[PDB]
Amino acid sequence: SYDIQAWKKQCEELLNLIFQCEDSEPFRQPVDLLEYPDYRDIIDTPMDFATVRETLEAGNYESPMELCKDVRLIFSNSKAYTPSKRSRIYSMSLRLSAFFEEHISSVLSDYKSALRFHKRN
Ligand SMILES: O=C(Nc1ccon1)N1CCN(C(=O)c2ccco2)CC1
Repeated sequence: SYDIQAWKKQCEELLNLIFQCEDSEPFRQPVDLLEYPDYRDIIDTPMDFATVRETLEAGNYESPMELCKDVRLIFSNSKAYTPSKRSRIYSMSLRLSAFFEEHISSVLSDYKSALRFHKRN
């Protein structure tokens, strides 16, 4: 497909699948500072899947690369806030990251291919 717009619905569907994963539940809404009072000492830019979905639905992503950067920030924040690489919530992040990367690969490839076809002449 050379459809330059198709990534948006493909990302909406992938976010729906991520919301059906039990592994996403800790990453759905902005982190709880009352539970994790040091969190914002450690993490410069909070990110969560509800923020990503709202940004997409507002029309405030230009490309699936930008959405991918925010989703990867959810996972780097978990890797950097975790007190242990054997932690429950951290291990949930690693499985969910593998699922996300498996699905986003085609979305990025198709978008970049569509843009190259648009600029072919
Ligand atoms: O508090 C939340 N999430 C909430 C709170 C209300 O809704 N979602 N956390 C998820 C993100 N997070 C981690 O990545 C992590 C790694 C090791 C321990 O925690 C900190 C805890």
